[PDB]
Amino acid sequence: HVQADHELFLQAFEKPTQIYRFLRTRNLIAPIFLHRTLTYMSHRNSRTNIKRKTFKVDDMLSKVEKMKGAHLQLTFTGFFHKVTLEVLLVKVCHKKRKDVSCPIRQVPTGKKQVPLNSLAVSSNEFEPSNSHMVKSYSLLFRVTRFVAQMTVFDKNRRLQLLDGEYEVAMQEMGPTLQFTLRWRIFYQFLYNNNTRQQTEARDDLHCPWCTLNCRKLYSLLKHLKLCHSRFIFNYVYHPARIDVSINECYDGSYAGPVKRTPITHILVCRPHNRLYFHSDTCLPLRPQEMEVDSEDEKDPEWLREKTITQIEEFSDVNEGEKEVMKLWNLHVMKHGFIADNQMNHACMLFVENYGQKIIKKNLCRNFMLHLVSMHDFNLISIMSIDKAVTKLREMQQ
Amino acid sequence: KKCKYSFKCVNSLKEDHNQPLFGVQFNWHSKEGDPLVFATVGSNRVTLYECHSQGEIRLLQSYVDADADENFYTCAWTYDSNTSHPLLAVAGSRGIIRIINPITMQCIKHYVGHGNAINELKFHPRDPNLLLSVSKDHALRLWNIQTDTLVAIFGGVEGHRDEVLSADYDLLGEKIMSCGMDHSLKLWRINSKRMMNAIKESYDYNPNKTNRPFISQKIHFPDFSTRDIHRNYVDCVRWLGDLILSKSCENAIVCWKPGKMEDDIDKIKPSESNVTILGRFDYSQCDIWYMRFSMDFWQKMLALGNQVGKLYVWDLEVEDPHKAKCTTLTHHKCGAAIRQTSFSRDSSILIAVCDDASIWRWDRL
Amino acid sequence: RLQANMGAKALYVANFAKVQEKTQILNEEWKKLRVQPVQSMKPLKKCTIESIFPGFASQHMLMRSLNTVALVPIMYSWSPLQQNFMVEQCTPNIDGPNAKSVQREQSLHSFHTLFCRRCFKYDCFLHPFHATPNVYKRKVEWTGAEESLFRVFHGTYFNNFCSIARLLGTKTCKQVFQFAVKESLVYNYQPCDHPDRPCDSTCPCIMTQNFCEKFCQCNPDCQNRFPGCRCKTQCNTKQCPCYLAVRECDPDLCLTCGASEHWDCKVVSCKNCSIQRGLKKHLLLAPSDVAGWGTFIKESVQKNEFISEYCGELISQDEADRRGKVYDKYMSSFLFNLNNDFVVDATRKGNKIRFANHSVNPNCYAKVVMVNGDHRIGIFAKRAIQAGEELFFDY
Amino acid sequence: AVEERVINEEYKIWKKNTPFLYDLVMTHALEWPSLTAQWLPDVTRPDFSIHRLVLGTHTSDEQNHLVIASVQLPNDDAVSGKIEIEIKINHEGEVNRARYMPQNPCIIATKTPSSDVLVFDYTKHPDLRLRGHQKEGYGLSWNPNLSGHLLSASDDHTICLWDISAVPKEGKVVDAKTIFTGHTAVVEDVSWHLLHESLFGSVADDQKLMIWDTRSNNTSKPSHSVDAHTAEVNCLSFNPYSEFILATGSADKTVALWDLRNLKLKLHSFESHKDEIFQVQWSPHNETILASSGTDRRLNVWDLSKIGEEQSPEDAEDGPPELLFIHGGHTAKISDFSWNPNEPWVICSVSEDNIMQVWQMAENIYN
Ligand SMILES: [Zn+2]
Ligand SMILES: [Zn+2]
Ligand SMILES: [Zn+2]
Ligand SMILES: [Zn+2]
Ligand SMILES: [Zn+2]
Ligand SMILES: [Zn+2]
Ligand SMILES: [Zn+2]
Repeated sequence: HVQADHELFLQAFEKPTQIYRFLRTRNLIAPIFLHRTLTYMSHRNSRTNIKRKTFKVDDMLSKVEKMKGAHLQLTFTGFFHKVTLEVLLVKVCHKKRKDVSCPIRQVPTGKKQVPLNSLAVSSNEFEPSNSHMVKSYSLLFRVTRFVAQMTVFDKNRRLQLLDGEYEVAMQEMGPTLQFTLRWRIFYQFLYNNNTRQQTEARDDLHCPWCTLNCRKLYSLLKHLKLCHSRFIFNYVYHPARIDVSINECYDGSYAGPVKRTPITHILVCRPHNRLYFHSDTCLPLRPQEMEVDSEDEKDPEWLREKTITQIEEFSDVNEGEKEVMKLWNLHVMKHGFIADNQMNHACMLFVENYGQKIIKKNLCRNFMLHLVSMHDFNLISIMSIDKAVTKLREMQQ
Repeated sequence: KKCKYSFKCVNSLKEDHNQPLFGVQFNWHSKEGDPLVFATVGSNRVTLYECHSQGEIRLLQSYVDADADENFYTCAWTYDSNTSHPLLAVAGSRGIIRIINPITMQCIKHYVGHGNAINELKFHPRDPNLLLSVSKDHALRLWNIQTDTLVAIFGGVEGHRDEVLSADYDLLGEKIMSCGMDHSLKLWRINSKRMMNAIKESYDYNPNKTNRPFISQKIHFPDFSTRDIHRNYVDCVRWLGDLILSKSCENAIVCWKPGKMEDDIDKIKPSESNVTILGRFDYSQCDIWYMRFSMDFWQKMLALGNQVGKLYVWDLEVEDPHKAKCTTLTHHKCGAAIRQTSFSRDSSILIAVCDDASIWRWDRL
Repeated sequence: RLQANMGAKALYVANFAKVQEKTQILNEEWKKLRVQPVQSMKPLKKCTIESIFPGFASQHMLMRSLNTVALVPIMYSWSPLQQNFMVEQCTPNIDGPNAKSVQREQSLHSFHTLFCRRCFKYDCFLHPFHATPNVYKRKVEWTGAEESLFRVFHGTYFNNFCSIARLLGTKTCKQVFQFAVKESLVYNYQPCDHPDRPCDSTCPCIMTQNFCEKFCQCNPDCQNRFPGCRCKTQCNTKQCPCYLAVRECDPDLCLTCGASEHWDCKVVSCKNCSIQRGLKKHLLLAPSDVAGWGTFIKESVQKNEFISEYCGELISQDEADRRGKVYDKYMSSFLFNLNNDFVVDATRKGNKIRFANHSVNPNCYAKVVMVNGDHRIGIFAKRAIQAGEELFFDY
Repeated sequence: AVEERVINEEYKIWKKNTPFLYDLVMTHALEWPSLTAQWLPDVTRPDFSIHRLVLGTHTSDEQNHLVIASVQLPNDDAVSGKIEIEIKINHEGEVNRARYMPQNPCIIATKTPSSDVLVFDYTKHPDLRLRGHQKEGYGLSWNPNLSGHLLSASDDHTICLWDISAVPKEGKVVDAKTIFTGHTAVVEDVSWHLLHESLFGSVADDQKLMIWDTRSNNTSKPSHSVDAHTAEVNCLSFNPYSEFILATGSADKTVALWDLRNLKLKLHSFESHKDEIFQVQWSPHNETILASSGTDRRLNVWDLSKIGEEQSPEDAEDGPPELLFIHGGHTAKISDFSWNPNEPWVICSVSEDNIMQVWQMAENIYN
C-alpha cells in the first residue's frame, strides 16, 4: 500500500463523509424529519394512543388547574478569634409618608455550634412580600469564643456572591467568622475493484457516521441505502458483510417574487469499461491488448526519414561524411544520451553497434575524423578514442 | 471530323425529396448481356436503378439510414471474390464507409477510421479487395474488405495541408494520384516492397488466431509533389496511361506529367520539381466547388458538367488534345448545376445528376 | 520554342497505344469473371420517381432502413512526437581515391560547423545556428588524405609520435619523426560571445534575467553560472536548489543526487529528472464525455507527480499570432505560449497529452521547466488521480 | 449558496426517503407563488374522487389570477391522479389572505395591497367591494353563525367589521359597520369565535393577546388583555370541537395554548419550530392535534394527548414526545397550509418557491 492511493482511499472517503460530518451536526441540531416516524424504522416508537379515549380538551384546563392547586443553605464555618453562633437577616424598607425612619427588624433564622482555630438551613426565607416595602436585605454571620454581613442577594433578586467558601471581617459596637452557602458488521471497502481496506465493525449495528442504535439489520441496510446516499451499499450475511462502494452516478447537483412554469409530480399512492481507440489509426482497441504493446514509445520512422533526408539535402558534405552522419543520428536516436560522461560509453557502443557497417562501406577514416571532431568539443578523452579505434581496427582486421 | 455521336435525351427523372445529388456510378464489374444497373445518391438516400432500351429506368432498390443529418458524397461498385455477388460501397459526412450487399439487402459491413466527411472512394482495379478512401481530415486511407482491417494510411506530415478532395489509381494499379484544396497534386506508390508485403500480411491477418494489433504501415513521404499546375482548388484528378488529367475552378482541364517530356514516370526522384504541361481543354461556368468528370472503361472519350446544365463531351482517341474537337449538349429544361456524369461498360449509355434532384440520361444512335 | 509539338504527338499516340493494350489485357482479365445480376424485391416510408417526359409512369418503392453506427468526434491528421521541433575546396572523401591535401582548420570545417553540442547531433530540430566559431577553438608516400590525417592527429596530440604510430599503423615512428622534421615552417537561452571581456551589463545573459549553464564557453570560475545541487534525497521539494528556480536537475553537475548513474534501470533516487529520462505515464485516447476526444491515464499518480510533457512545433510570436488568426474560423486553438521568444504550436504534431481539455475544476497543471536551457513544458498532477479518469487543466 | 445546496441535498434525501413515511404524496408547482390555500366543502365523486381548492397568487408585472382548482384523491384503492385548474378570476394587485363564507360557500372574500378589498361569487361569473382600512394587511374572516358578518384587519391600527346582508344588490361599496381600535402597534391577527358569535379574539405586536366582546358598545376597550409571549405575536386559531380553548403562534419560536375561562395562565408552550411561525390550524377530523409552519421550511404537527409522556432515551434524543410529525418536503418559506374537512389526516401546503404539496401521514404513526 503506497501513501498516494492510501491517501486517495482517505480522500475519496473523506469528502462524502465530510459533508455527512456537516449534515450530522445539521441534522442533529436541525432535523429534517423524525426518524421514529419511518415505517421501515418504527421500533423506536414506544407508545400507543390509549389515553386519547378518556381525554377531553375542555377538561385540559381542569387537568392543569389541579397542577395549580432559592434554598439558601447558609452553612456556618470555623471562627477565628482568641462555640455557639447565630445568623440574622436585616431588612431595610422605603421611606413612607408618615414614618421618617426606616423600619428595622432582625429575624434570627437558627443557631449552630461550630469549632474555631454544623450548618443552618434557609429554604427561601426572604419574606419581602412584594409589597414595595423590602428595599434591601443583608445576611449576617455571628460567632463567639466576630459578626459581619455580606451581600448575598442583590437588589433585583439576583445572586451577588458566588459559591464555595468565603471569609469576612468583623467590627464590634481579629475576630471574624466564615460560612459556606449552597443553592458483527464489516465494511469491505472496494474502489476500482481493489481491496483497499478490509475492516470489522466495532459495534454490531451502530451506524458509522449517523450513530443511531437500531436493534435490527434490515433497518441499518435501508438507512444506509436511503440516507447518506453518496455510496451504494450491498450486504450479504457472511460473518455481516457490507460492501461499500462510491456512487459514481450520484445526482450531485442543485436538484430543486419570480416567474416559473408549473409542474405536477407524484411518487406514492398506495405502496474502466468505455471503449478505446488507437492513436494513429483510430481503430477500435480490443480489451485483450491494452497493457501490452504500449504505443507512443519506440519513436517513429518519419523522424528517422527526416533526419536522413535533411542531411542528405546538404550540399557541401561528401558521401562518406553523410553516411557516418546518418549512422551517428540513428545511433543517438536509438539510444538517447543526456549526460556528457555517458558519451564516453557511446562511442564504445557505436563500434559495438555499427562497426561492421562501416567496414562494409570503407568509412573508417571519416569515422576517425568524426571522432576527432567530437574530441574538439571536449566531449571525450583522447585515450578513450585510442581504445575505441584500436578495438574497431582489431575487430576489422 | 463530325460529331459521330447521335445523342438525344431519352429520360429526365426527378426525385421526391429535392436535395442536391453528389454522385453516380455504374456497375462496371457486371458481366456482358445481363440487365445493366447503376446507382445514384443524395444526402441520406442511395438509390439503385435499372435501365432499358426504351428509357424504362426500373427502380431496383432504395436504402435510407436512420440519422437524417448524414450527407452522402460518393458511391462505388465492386464484385466479391468468393461469393461472386455485387457490393455497393458508400460513405458520407458521418465518417462512415458502409458496404451494402444488394442480394441480401443488408449492411453486411461497415468501417470507421476518419474524423470528418468522405470525399471519394476508389477500388484497386486488378485486385478487387483493396479500397482507397479520401477524406477532409488531411489524409487518405486504404482498407482490405476481405479480411476486414486497414492496410495503410497515405498521409502524414508531408501530406496535404488542407482538405483532400479526390484521388485515383492508374489503370494497372501501381501508383495513386491525390488532390485537394491545398494546391497540391501529390503522387503515391503501391508497387514497392513495403506496400506489397504489407498487403500480403494484411491478407494473412486473423484476430482470432493471434492476439496482437495490426502494424499499420504509414507513409509520411510521397514520391512527387508540385504546387504550380493550379492556383485555385483542384476538385478531381484522373490517370490516362502515365499522364495526369486534372481540373480546377479556373474552368480548364489540364493534361500533364511529372518532369520533362523525356523523363520516365517510373524513375522520378522525391526531389523532382520540373513539370511539363502537355495540353489543355477549355470551358466555362465551373466556379462552384465539388465538380467531377468521368470516362468509360476503354477511356475513349470524356464527359463533364457545368454549373448551368449545358454539359460537354471531349474525345480522347484523336490526337492533338489542345486542338481536340469538343462537343456540347444542351436542353431547355436543365436549369440546375451538374455534379457528375457516368457511362456503362460500353459507351452507349450516359447518365448525369444535378443539384435539383434531377437525373438526366442520354444514349448513342 | 515550338520544337515539341511533334514530340508531344508522338508521346500521346504512344500513350494511346499503351493504355489501349492495358485496357485490352484488363478486358481479358474481366471476361474470365462471371458475376450474378441485380434482383429486386417485389413492390414503412415510400419513395416515388416521376418523369418529366410523357410516356413513362411514376415508379414507387417502399423504403428500407439501415443499421446505425456509433459516431465519433472530429480529428485532423497528425503524427506522434517525443522531442520538440522548429520550423523557420570540395574536400573529397578520405577513403576515396581523389583525396587532396587540406589543413586542420579547413578539413574539419563541415564537421565543426554542422555538429551541435546541446544534443550531440547534426542539424537538429531546435538549434538553428551554432554559437560561434571560437567555441571549438582551443589553446615514404604521403597522400593528401594521409597528410590531412597526420595534420589533425598532430594537432590534437601535439607531437606524440608513438600515439600517431599506434593509430595510423602504416607509418612508423622514424618516418613520422622525419616527416615532422620536414613539415615545420522569461527569455530563451542563447550562448553569448565575450571571451576576453567579463560578464557585464553588455552581456545578453543578465539582460535575459536567466542563469547561464554548462554550454556557455565563459569563465568556469564565474558567478553567473548555475552550479548543480548537493541533495542526496529525491529533492522534489521546495528545499531543493533546482526546484526553487524553474530549472530541472543537471546530469554532470548534480553528482550528489545520482543523476550520472546508469540509465538502464528505472528505480532511481532523483524524482526530478523525469523530463530528461522520459519516465512518462502510459496515457490512452478515448472519446470524452465533455467535448470531443480526451485522454485517460492507466496507472495511479501522486500529488505533483510527473504525468507527461507537451510537444509541438516551436515558432516565433508573430508566427503563432497569424496561425491562431487562421485557426479562428475552425475554432480549434490548441496553442500554448512558452515564453517571449518562442511559443509552441502542436496542431500538426504532438502527443496524447495535447488531447486534454479545459475545466474550471482542474486536477493537473502545466509548468515551464528549463531542462539544459531547453524551455520545455511539464504536465504535472495537482491531485491524486485514478485509472481511466478524465484529465483537465486550465490553459 | 452552500446553504441552499445543503437544503436541496436534504430535499433529495427526503425524495429518496418519502416512500416509507406518507400514504399519499402529490407535489405541484403553480404558475405564480401563492400566499393562500384553502380546501372547499364541495366535492364530486364519480376510482379517484374530485376535490376542490382555492389558491391565491403573488405576481409581478403580470395580471393576478385567483385560482379555483381541483385535485384527484384516491379514497381507499389504487396509481393515478393529477392537478387541474378550473376557474381563474382577475384580481386587483397581489393577495395576502382570502376566506370563504361557511354559510354560503360560493361567496369568497379577498384582500388587496390597496385599501379596497373585494368579494367574488363564482356562480354568477368585484361582486361586492369593501372598504374602511387605510393600508394592506393579512386579517380576514367570515362569521360561521350569522350570515354576512365579516371581520378584517390592517396595519393602520383599525379592525373593520361589515355586515353585507343589509345593503341592497345595487350597493357594491359598503362602509364599515364598525371600526375597533384598541391596540398601540401593528395588529397582526384577528379571528371570530366559532360557537359564540358575540365575541372575537386578536393578537398584536404590543406583546398582547386581546379578547373583544361584541355586545359591548365600546370600540376601544377589549374584554381581556394578556401578555402572552416575550416577543412579537403573529397568529392564532380557535378549536373546532371545544369553544374556550385556543392556540397562538409567536415570533419567539413558539406555539402556545390558552383558554377563554382563565386567560392568565398559559396551558402549554410547544417549541420545535426554529423561526417565526406564520400559520397554525386545528384539524377538523381530530380534536387533540395542532399544526404549525413558518419560514423554517419544515411543517410541524403536534399531538396534545401525547403531552408529558415518558419515552425511551434513544427515542427522547430525537425530540420531545408531543411532536407528532415534521413534514420537511418544502424547500422555501411555508406560506400557507390547510386541512380537508372530509378526509383523514390529509393536508395541503403552499410555499413561496412554487411548491404546493398535498400529503397524508401513515396510519402506523397515529393509529
Ligand atoms: Zn543539433
Ligand atoms: Zn555569461
Ligand atoms: Zn558567463
Ligand atoms: Zn557567457
Ligand atoms: Zn540532479
Ligand atoms: Zn537536483
Ligand atoms: Zn537530482
